[PDB]
Amino acid sequence: SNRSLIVTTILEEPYVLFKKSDKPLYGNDRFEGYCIDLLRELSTILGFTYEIRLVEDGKYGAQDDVNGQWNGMVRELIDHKADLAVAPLAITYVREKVIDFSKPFMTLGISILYRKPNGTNPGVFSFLNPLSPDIWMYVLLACLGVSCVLFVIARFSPYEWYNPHPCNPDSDVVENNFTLLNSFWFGVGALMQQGSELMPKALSTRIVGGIWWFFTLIIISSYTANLAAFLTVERMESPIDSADDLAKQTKIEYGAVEDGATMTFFKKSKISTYDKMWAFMSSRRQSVLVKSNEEGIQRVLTSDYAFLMESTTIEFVTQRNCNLTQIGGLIDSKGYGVGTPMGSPYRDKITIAILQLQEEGKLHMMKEKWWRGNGCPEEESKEASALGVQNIGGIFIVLAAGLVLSVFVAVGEFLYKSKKNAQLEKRSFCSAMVEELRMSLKCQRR
Amino acid sequence: SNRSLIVTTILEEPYVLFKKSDKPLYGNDRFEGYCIDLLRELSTILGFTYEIRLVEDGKYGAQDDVNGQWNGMVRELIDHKADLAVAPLAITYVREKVIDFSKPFMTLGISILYRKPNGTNPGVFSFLNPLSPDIWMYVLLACLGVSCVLFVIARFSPYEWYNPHPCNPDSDVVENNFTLLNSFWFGVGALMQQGSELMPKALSTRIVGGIWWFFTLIIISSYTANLAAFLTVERMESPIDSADDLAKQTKIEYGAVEDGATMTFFKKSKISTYDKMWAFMSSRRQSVLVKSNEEGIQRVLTSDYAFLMESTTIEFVTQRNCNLTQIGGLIDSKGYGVGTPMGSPYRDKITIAILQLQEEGKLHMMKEKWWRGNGCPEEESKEASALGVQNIGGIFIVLAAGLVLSVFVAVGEFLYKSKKNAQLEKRSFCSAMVEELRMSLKCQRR
Amino acid sequence: SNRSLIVTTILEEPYVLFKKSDKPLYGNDRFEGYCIDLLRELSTILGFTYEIRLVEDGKYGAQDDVNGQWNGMVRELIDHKADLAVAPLAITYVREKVIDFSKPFMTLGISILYRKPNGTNPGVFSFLNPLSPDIWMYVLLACLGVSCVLFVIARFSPYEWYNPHPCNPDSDVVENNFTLLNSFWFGVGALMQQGSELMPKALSTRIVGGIWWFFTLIIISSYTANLAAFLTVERMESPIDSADDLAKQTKIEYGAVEDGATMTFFKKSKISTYDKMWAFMSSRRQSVLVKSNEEGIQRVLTSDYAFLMESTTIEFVTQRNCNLTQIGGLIDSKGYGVGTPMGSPYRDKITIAILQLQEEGKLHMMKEKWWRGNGCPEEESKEASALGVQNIGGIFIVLAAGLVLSVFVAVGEFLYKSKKNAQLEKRSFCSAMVEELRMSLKCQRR
Amino acid sequence: SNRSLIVTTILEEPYVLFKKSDKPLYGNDRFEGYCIDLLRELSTILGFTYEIRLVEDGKYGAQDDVNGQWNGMVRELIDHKADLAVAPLAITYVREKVIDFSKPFMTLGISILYRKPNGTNPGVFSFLNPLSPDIWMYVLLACLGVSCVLFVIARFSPYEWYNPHPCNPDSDVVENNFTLLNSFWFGVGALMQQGSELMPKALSTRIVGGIWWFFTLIIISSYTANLAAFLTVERMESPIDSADDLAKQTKIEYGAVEDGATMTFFKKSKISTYDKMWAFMSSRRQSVLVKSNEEGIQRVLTSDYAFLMESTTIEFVTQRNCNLTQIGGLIDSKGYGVGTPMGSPYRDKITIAILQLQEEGKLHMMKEKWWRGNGCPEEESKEASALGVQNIGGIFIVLAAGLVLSVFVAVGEFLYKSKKNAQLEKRSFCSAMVEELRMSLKCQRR
Ligand SMILES: CCCCCCCC/C=C/CCCCCCCC(=O)O[C@@H](COC(=O)CCCCCCCCCCCCCCC)COP(=O)([O-])OCC[N+](C)(C)C
Ligand SMILES: CCCCCCCC/C=C/CCCCCCCC(=O)O[C@@H](COC(=O)CCCCCCCCCCCCCCC)COP(=O)([O-])OCC[N+](C)(C)C
Ligand SMILES: CC(C)CCC[C@@H](C)[C@H]1CC[C@H]2[C@@H]3CC=C4C[C@@H](O)CC[C@]4(C)[C@H]3CC[C@]12C
Ligand SMILES: CC(C)CCC[C@@H](C)[C@H]1CC[C@H]2[C@@H]3CC=C4C[C@@H](O)CC[C@]4(C)[C@H]3CC[C@]12C
Ligand SMILES: CC(C)CCC[C@@H](C)[C@H]1CC[C@H]2[C@@H]3CC=C4C[C@@H](O)CC[C@]4(C)[C@H]3CC[C@]12C
Ligand SMILES: O=S1(=O)NCN(C2CC2)c2ccc(F)cc21
Ligand SMILES: O=S1(=O)NCN(C2CC2)c2ccc(F)cc21
Ligand SMILES: O=S1(=O)NCN(C2CC2)c2ccc(F)cc21
Ligand SMILES: O=S1(=O)NCN(C2CC2)c2ccc(F)cc21
Ligand SMILES: OC[C@H]1OC[C@@H](O)[C@@H](O)[C@@H]1O
Repeated sequence: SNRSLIVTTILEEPYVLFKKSDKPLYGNDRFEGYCIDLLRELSTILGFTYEIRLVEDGKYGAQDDVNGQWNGMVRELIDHKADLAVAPLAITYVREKVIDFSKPFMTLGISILYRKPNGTNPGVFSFLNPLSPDIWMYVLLACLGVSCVLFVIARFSPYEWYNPHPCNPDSDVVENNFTLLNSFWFGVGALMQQGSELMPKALSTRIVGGIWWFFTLIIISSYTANLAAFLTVERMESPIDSADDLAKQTKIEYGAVEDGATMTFFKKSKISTYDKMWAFMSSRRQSVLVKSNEEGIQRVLTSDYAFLMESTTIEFVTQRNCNLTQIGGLIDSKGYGVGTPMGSPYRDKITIAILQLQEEGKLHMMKEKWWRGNGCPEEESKEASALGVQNIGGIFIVLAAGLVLSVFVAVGEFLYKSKKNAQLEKRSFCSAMVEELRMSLKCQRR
Repeated sequence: SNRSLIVTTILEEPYVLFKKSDKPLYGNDRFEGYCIDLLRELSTILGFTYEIRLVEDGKYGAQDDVNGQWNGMVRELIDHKADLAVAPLAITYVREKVIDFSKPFMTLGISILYRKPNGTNPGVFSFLNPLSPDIWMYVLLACLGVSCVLFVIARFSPYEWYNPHPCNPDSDVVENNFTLLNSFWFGVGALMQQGSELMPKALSTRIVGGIWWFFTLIIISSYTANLAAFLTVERMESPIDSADDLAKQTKIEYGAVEDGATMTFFKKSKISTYDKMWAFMSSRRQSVLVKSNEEGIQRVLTSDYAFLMESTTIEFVTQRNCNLTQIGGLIDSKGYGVGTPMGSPYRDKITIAILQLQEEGKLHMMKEKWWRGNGCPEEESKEASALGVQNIGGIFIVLAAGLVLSVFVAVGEFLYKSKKNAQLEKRSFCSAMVEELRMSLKCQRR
Repeated sequence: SNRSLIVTTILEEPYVLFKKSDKPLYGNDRFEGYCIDLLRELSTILGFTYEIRLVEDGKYGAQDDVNGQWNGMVRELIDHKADLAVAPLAITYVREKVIDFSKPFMTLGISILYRKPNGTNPGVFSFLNPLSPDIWMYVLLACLGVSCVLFVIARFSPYEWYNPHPCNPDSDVVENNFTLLNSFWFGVGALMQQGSELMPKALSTRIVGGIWWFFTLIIISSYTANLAAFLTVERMESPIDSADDLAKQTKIEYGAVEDGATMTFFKKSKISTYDKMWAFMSSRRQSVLVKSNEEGIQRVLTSDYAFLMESTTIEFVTQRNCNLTQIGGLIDSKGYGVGTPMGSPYRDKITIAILQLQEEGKLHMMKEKWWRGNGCPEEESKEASALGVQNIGGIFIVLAAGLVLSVFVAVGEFLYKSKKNAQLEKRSFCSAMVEELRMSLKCQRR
Repeated sequence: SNRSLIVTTILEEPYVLFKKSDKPLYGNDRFEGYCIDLLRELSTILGFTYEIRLVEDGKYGAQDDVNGQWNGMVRELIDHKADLAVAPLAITYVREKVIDFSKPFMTLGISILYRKPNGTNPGVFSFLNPLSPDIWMYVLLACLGVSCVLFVIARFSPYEWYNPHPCNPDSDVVENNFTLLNSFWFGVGALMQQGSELMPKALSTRIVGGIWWFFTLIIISSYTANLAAFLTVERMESPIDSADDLAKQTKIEYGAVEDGATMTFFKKSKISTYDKMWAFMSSRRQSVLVKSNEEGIQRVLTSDYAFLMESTTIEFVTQRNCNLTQIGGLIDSKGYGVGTPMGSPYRDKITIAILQLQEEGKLHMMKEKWWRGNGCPEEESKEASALGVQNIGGIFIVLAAGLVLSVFVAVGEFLYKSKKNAQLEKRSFCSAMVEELRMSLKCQRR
C-alpha cells in the first residue's frame, strides 16, 4: 500500500518553502526546507510514499471557543483526512488530548530580540570631554589675562628690576626678565605642571604665581577625576542581559505578537518578573503588542523595542539581519513535533526515527544547513577597556598642528632676523643664504 | 437575592477611576481601581451585588455647619438611601458617633512632600569639599610651619652657607639664600608641585624638604582620588529630614492644604514642633495654604515649598512623577475603613472579610497593583557630567581675588621703597616721578 | 453597679509592669504601664471600677488544634469569666470570630533588628594602605640601590667629570656633582615628582634617570588609582536597608522566634522575597529560629543575626540598647486592640474612647512616656565622604617626625663643623659660641 | 485501589536524596527532592500510591554486554517487577527500543565545567594594560618625533642662539644647547613630568614644548584615570568561551567522564571540533578520563582541567561551590523522562500530566526549589586589594633592565673616549690606567 501518508505542511520560512525557480510541476518536489529534508530521512528508514499537501487557511490551529472545531492542521488530522503532520506545531497541553504527538525533533524557547549595540563613535577629540565646552575657553582667557598682569606687575615692581649681576656680580645693570612673551611662558608652563625657568622674586609677582599654581592644580586634578568618572561609569555599564534587566527598565520597551502563545505564557505567568512585565503589555496594548512577527522585526529596527519570540525564529533572522542579536537565555520550554492522528500505527514508528537520526547527528547537521549561511560580520569585540586611538586620538592631531605652526614661525624667525639685520648690514639675500648654511657649520660653532 | 447592595463612592485616584474606554456604560464596568478590586474580593468571599452609586455633592462628607446637618457620603449612609461605602473615608470621632465604620483595610499618616534633591547647584565652590575644612586649615598651618622651621634649621646649619663665587674663586663673602620670605616660597611652591629654585642643600634642610614633598603628594593624590569618587558616586543629600528639621528652617515654607484633615490636626495639636508650625502657617494664612491638593503639588514643583498631605496620595504622586519624595516618616496615624449604617450587621461581616483577605495577602497585592506605575527609579549611574561653571567657579574667584591683592601690594611695594629712596634720595615725589618714568623708558635697560 | 469590669492583663514590659518598689498591697495600683495609663483614661470618660487580674498561665492564647479550648486571655473572656481585656493582643483573623475586638490603639508591624554600624577605625596611617606592606619596602630599597648606582656610574663616567667652568669658563678644574648624598637627593626628589637641581648630562647617568622617572610615574599613578578605588568602593557601599538587601545576602543571617506569628506570615507568604527568606529559616531551623525575644536580642549582640520582630518591641530595645537599631520599613500590618467578649455593651463604647483620646493627642503623648527615655547617644553621622584627620592623619605625624630629625642633625651639623674646624683652628668652645651668635649677625652677613 | 504503583528509582542528587532525619523509616518519607516532588504532583493530578522501590545494582541501566541482557532500572522495567521510573533516565535509542519513555519533564545538554576566573595572577606586568599597545608604541615614536624636530627648529632658528656670556659681556662665541641627544632629554624628561633644564627659549621652540607638555598631561591623566577604573571595576575575563576555543588550546586539557554518555557522543560524533577532541582524549586515555564524576569535579579545582558532563549536574555543582561555572552553552540535546513498560497506558496518562503541570508552572518552581542553594553571588564590590608584587612587578624589572643597560654603555663610554684620548694621547692601555686611577684619587679634584 502507499496512501501517500497525506502529510500536512505550513509555509513559514525556513521550515518549508516554495521552490525558488522557473518551470512547472515539481509535484512533491515543490516544497524544499527543513521539514522536507527531515521527511526525506523519515522516508529512507521506515519507507513510504510522500504527497505534500499544504493545509487550507494556513493555520497551526486551536480549539476556538465558538465551536471548538479545530482551525488548521489539527483539523485535517482529527477528521482523519490527513495523516502524519510534519511542520512547526509546538507540542502543548490542549493539542495533545485530541491528537497524539511524536517525540520532539527541536527544542525552542521564548527569548528576547534586540538590536546590537552600535558602537561609541567617541568623537575622536574625547580628551576635551571631561569639562564643559565653556570652561576650557575661560582657562585659556586666564593664562592670557594672568600673563598680562605678570608683565604689568613685575615691570612696575621695584623689587623686580633686579640686576643680571652675573656670577661676577658688582657691576651695575638691571635687565628685567618678565617681558611679555616670557610672561605667557610662565603661564603656559605652570598650567602644564612643568616649571619654567623664569621665576618671581618680588612678592607681588610671587602672589600671582602662587595663585595660578593653585588655579592649575584644581583644574588638572579635576580633569583627572572627571575622566576617571566618565571612564569608570562607562566600564561600569552593562548592556541589558536578561528579562530582569529589561524588567527594571521602563526604557527600551517590550513587544510581542498578539496572543500567539507568547501573551499566553505571560498572562498565565506566576513569575514576579513576567507578572510585572505583563503589566506594561496590557498598559500599551495598542502600541507594542504587534500582530505579526514581520512587523516585530521591522519595529525593533525603527526604534527601541524588544520583541518577544520563540527562539527558532530568533536564530534565523539574527543570522540574516546581523544588525540584530539574540539576548538572554531560553525563558520557556516547548518543542516542535511531527503530528499524528489519535493513537495510530505511526507515532511509535515515527519516534524511533527521530531518536535514530539524532545519534547519527543528522539533525544538528540539518540544523546548520537551513539556518546557518553566509558568515555574518560576527567580527566584533568589546575590549574597549584599554584605550586606543579612537579614545584619545586627537592629541596626536594637536601634536601635529603644533609642530607645523612652529615651522611657519621658524621660517618667520629667519626672515625677520636677516632682514632687520641686513637693514643695518649687507644687502638682502647675500645675508640670507650665507646665514642659511652658516647655521650648518658642521659643529655648534656659528 | 435581596437588595443588591447600594454602594456609595467618590471618584478619586488610585481608588475610584472612571473606567477608561469608549464602549458606553456598563454599570459594574463604569469603574475600576483599588476601591473596585476590594469590593470584588469582598463580594466574592461574601455574596451580594453592587449596581454602584455615586455622590451628588462631591464632598467626602462632614458635620455640615451651624445647621448641624450632614453632607456627603455620611448623609447618604444615615437615612438608609444606601449601604456600604468602600471609599477613602477616614475614621474619626464625629464620623463614628453617627455611623459605624468597619475595621481598617489600610493605614495612613500625615507626612511631607518636597522637590527631590537634584544636586544641580552644589555651589560656585565644591572644589573644596573633597577634604574636610579641618584639614584645609591644618595644611596651610603646616606651610607656615615648615617655612618658619626651614628658616631656623637652614641658617643655624653651617653647610647651608654656600658662598656664591660662581664665576670666580675667592671673595669669601657669604650668603644664606633662604630668608624667611624665600622659605614660604619653597613651602607654597612645593605644595602646588610646580617646584622652585631654592633647591635645598646641606643635609639638615634636605630631610625637611623631603618629608614636605612626601606631605605634598599624599594630599594632592588624596584630593584627586576623592573628587573622582564624589563625581563617580553621587550621594546626593537632602536639606531637611523631618518636621523638626523643617520646623527650625524659614528659608523653606511649610505648606498644607486648607480647612481640612492636615490643617485641623496641627491647630488642635499640642506638641512643640507642631505648635510652632501652626504659627508660621497662621502668620501667612494666604500663601502657604493652597485651596486644592493638585495646586499644592504644583507649588513644590515650581517654587520652594514642602506640602503636607496623607501618606497614600504621596506614594501615588511619588511614583507617577520622579522628582517628588517622602521626606521623613508618618506623623499622625489614621485608617481608611468601609462605611456602614448604625447597627447593621454588615460591619462585622466585612470585619472578618478584611482580616481574612489580608492573611491571604491580597490587600498588599492589591496595593502593589494600583499605586505602582512607571516605577521610575532611573538611577542610571548618573551619566557623568561635563564639569562646568557651577561645580567649579570659585577657582576663578580665588584667582581674581589674588590678582587684585597683587596690585595692592605691588603699589604698596612701589611706595615703600620709593620712600626708602628718599632716606638717601631727595624729598618724596621726586622719587615718584623718577620711578614712574623709570617704567616709561620702554626697554630692557634702566 | 461596679462589676470591676474584670480586666485581663499580661506582663510584657513596657505595656504592663510590676511596680518597682517596697511596701505591700498596691491592690489595683500594683500594675503600672501603658495599658494601665490607657485604662486610666478609659475610666475617666466612660466611668467604671477597675480590678486588675493577671491571666493564669500568662498567654495571649490561640485555638490549639488538640481541643481548641483557647489557651489564654481569650479563654478567660470566651467563658465570660473575664470582661474587657487591655493588653497586647494583636487583632487577627481567628481571634476575631470568637471574641469581638475594639478598634486599634496602636499600629505595629514586622521589621528587622540589627546592630548599628560600629565605625571604621581606619588605622590612622591609612595613606599607607593602597599598596602592599611589602612594595613600599622595595621602593625604599630601590632609591638607595639606584642612588648607589648614580654615584658609581657618574663618578666612573668620563662624560661626567665635566668642569665647573663657571659663567667665566676657560679655567681648568673638574669637580663632579654626583657625590653620594646628592645621589640619594636625585632619587628622593624624582620619587616625589619635584625635580632636584642636580641633573645627568652623560648618557649613562641619563639612562638611569630616565628609568627611575618611569619607575616613579607608575607607582604614583597607581597609588592614586588604588586610593581612588578604595575610597570610591567604600563610598559605593550601602549598608543593608531592606529585607531584599538581606534576602540577597547569605551573609548576615536571618532570625525569628518560634512560631509566634512571625514564622506564620512567612510560611503563608506569597512574596518572592519572603518565600525565599523562609527557605533559610527552614534550612537552619535548629540554629537561628530562636524560641524567645530575649535571646534574639542577646543573639544579635554576639553575632551577625537579623532577628525579625514586631515593631513595638523594636522601638523599646532600640532606645535602651543604643548599640542596636531598627532597619527597614514596616513589613506587615496588625494592631493591638482592647479585647471584649462576644458582642457586648462595651465594644462600641470602648471604641469611641480610643478615637476620642486620639484627636486630643494623649496616645502619642503616652507613646513617648513609656518608650522614650534618656536621650540615647543618637549623635552620629556618616558625612565621612569628605576626608578628615582619622582618614589621613598620619602624614602629619610623619611631618612632625621629619622636622624633629632635622633638628637633631642640625645640632650634629653645628658640632661637627666647629669641632673639625677648631681642630685646625682655635681651642674648642670659644669657636662654638662666637660661631653661634655670628650666625645671628642681624643681617645675612656672616 | 489496585496495585499501589511500584516506582523504581536511584539515589542521586538533587533528585533522590535519602531523607535527612534520625526518626526511623517511613516508606514514603524515606526520600525527598525533585524526583519525589514530581511524583507528588504526578500522583495528585492522577491517583495512585508509591510505597517506593530502589535499584539493587546501582546502575541506571544499559544494554548489558555480550550477554545482551539488561541491568539496572531497565531490567526492572521489562519483566514487570515494577512500573513507573521517575528517575534521571536519559532517553536514547536502545532504551526506547525495549521500553517506552514518557515525554520529557526537563531538557539537558552536554556542556563544560571550568575553574571560574579569579584574576589573582593578571601578570608580573599589567601596569601596561591601561592604554592599548597601539598607543604605547605611538607615543614613544612621538618622543623620537619631537626630539628630532626640536633639533631641526631650534637650530635653524636664530633666536635660540643665546651666547652664554653669563659672568661677562663680550666674547661673541655662540652655543646651541639643544643638540640631538639633549633634545631627547627634553622629550623624555618632559613626558615623565620630572621636568628638565634645557628650558626652551626663542619662540619657535616654545610652541613645540608647549604642545608636547599638553601631550604629556593627557596621556598620564588618561593612564591614571583608567588604572583607577580597572581597579574599581574588575571585568574579570575567561580564557576560553566554547568547545572551539577549548579545542584549539593544548595548555588546558579537555576532560570527560569515562565509558559513558559524554564519552560515547564525541567518539560517535562526526563534527570537526568534536572529532579533534576525541583524538586528544584518546591520545592520553589514562589521565583526562576520571572514573567518577565526583573526582572529575576535583581535577578542575586542584589542577587545570575542563570537565564535560550533563548541564543539570553542572548547575547543581555551580551553585553549591562558588568557583565552578558553565563555560559556553549546550552542545548536545537530551531529555529525562519517566520510565514505563511497553504498551502500558501509564505513558500517555503521565504525558498529559507533565504537559499540564508545566503550563501551570510547577516544574520551573520545582526547578528553583532543589537546584538553587546558598545562591552564592558574592560580587561584594571586589573589596579593593592592596596593590602588590603580582599586579605590578615589571616596573622593578624595567628598572633592573635599564640599570644593567647603563653599566654597559658606561663602560662603553669609558673605552670610547679613552681611545679618543689615544688619538692625541699615548698608546692605548696608558689612558686606561690613567683614567682608572683617575677615579682612585678619591676626592672632588682631578
Ligand atoms: C631627523 C633626522 C636628522 C638627524 C640629525 C643629523 C645628525 C646630527 C648630528 C649628530 C651627532 C651628535 C649630536 C651633535 C654633535 C655632537 C656635539 C659634540 O660633542 O661636538 C660637536 C659640536 O657640534 C654640535 O654641538 C652641533 C652639531 C651640528 C652642527 C651643524 C648641523 C649639522 C648636523 C646635521 C643636521 C641635519 C638637520 C636635518 C635637516 C633636514 C662637534 O663634533 P665633532 O667636532 O665632529 O666631533 C665631536 C662629535 N662626537 C660627539 C661625535 C664625538
Ligand atoms: C618662627 C618665628 C621666627 C621668625 C623669624 C624672626 C624674624 C626674621 C627676620 C625677618 C625679616 C625679613 C627676612 C630677613 C631679612 C630681609 C632681607 C633683606 O632684604 O636684607 C637683610 C639681610 O638679612 C637677611 O637676609 C637675613 C636676616 C636675618 C639675619 C640674622 C638672623 C636674625 C633674625 C631673627 C631670627 C630668629 C630665629 C628664631 C630662633 C628661635 C638686611 O636687613 P636690614 O639691613 O635690617 O634692612 C633691610 C631689611 N628689610 C627687608 C626689612 C627692608
Ligand atoms: C581673572 C581675569 C583675568 C578675568 C578672566 C575671566 C574669568 C575669570 C571670568 C570670565 C567668565 C566669568 C564667569 C562668568 C559667569 C559666572 C557665573 C556666576 O554665577 C558666578 C561667576 C562666574 C563663574 C564668572 C566668574 C569669573 C569668570 C570665570
Ligand atoms: C634594582 C636593584 C637596585 C635591586 C632592588 C630590589 C628589587 C628590584 C627586587 C627586590 C625584591 C624583588 C622581587 C621579589 C619577588 C618577585 C616575584 C617574582 O615572581 C617576580 C620577580 C619579583 C617581582 C622580584 C623583582 C625584583 C625585586 C622587586
Ligand atoms: C653606544 C655607546 C657606547 C656610544 C654612544 C655615544 C655617546 C656615549 C657619546 C660619544 C661621544 C659623546 C659626546 C662627546 C662630547 C660631548 C661634549 C660635552 O660638552 C657634552 C656631551 C657630548 C656632546 C657627548 C655626548 C655623548 C656622546 C655622543
Ligand atoms: O485590625 S485591622 O483592621 N486588620 C488589618 N488592617 C489592615 C489592612 C491594613 C489594620 C491596620 C492597622 C491597624 F491598626 C489595624 C488593622
Ligand atoms: O481610627 S483608628 O481605629 N483609631 C485611632 N488609631 C490610632 C493611633 C492609635 C488608628 C491607627 C491606624 C488605623 F488604621 C486606625 C486607627
Ligand atoms: O513537548 S514537551 O514533552 N513538553 C514540555 N517539555 C518540558 C518540561 C521540559 C519539553 C521540553 C523540550 C522538548 F523538546 C519537548 C518538551
Ligand atoms: O529524546 S528526544 O524526544 N528526541 C531527540 N531530541 C532532539 C532534536 C534534538 C530531544 C531534545 C530534547 C529533549 F528533551 C528530548 C529529545
Ligand atoms: O590539594 C590541594 C592543591 O592545592 C595546593 C597545591 O599545592 C596543589 O599541589 C594541591 O594538590
